[PDB]
Amino acid sequence: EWQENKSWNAHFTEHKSQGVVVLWNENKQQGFTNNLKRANQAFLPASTFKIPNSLIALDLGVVKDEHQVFKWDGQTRDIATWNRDHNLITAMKYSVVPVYQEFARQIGEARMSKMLHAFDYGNEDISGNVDSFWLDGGIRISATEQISFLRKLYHNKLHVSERSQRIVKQAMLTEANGDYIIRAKTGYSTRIEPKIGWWVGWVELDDNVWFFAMNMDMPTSDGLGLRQAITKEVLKQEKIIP
Ligand SMILES: COC(=O)c1cccc(-c2cccc(C(=O)O)c2)c1
Ligand SMILES: [Cl-]
Repeated sequence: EWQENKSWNAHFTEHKSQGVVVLWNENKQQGFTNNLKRANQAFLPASTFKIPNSLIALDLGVVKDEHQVFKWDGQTRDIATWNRDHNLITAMKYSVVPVYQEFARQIGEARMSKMLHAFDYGNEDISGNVDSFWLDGGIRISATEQISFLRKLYHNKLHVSERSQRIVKQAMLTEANGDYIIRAKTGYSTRIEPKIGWWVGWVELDDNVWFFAMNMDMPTSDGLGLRQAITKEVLKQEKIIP
């Protein structure tokens, strides 16, 4: 069911980095990873949490639809793309933390906790501040657990409406061409050691879907582009994308 391919490690070592890629072949129900241990080690989800957060906000009516505008609060922050109005689509695209912090405050501890348990999401533990627990609280999730959660979302099997799941999958759209579609979400965890980057999602092909989840050590922001670059090299090696 699970195969370890330590040859993908070359994609990490060649960039003086360390990390794990996990792939799941939906048709064959088989998984692949370069590091079985790290594939099951639990990290802060950071901005990958915007997937479950969006689902909960939509299903409770905190977010009406993907067009609703969340006005900039007028506080200048150091990420320029955050200093503007956003909707669900652009807030996901630019990982606009302060928009999602307000979502969480309106969701509230009790409903957030129940929903993450219903999703079987990670360790389901929201201990910490309700508006930051996915950045510096007690919640943790592994790469294999990300795959399990994403598979439910793909099949509309999460315990929220089909509409909520369709909207979030639209907002996850990252890349599309004549060969594949990628729906995914990046993450960047810096407040608790070890600092890591995430990329989780899936690749839609004509006749199959490949789910993926990767994390990697991220001592500085200089390496953030390696999250996608390393993942795609693995996909290319396995002949999933040209
Ligand atoms: C080039 O990006 C930076 O330098 C930088 C610095 C500080 C923070 C972030 C950030 C914040 C949240 C999510 C992400 C991300 O990618 O998933 C990235 C980006
Ligand atoms: Cl779409």
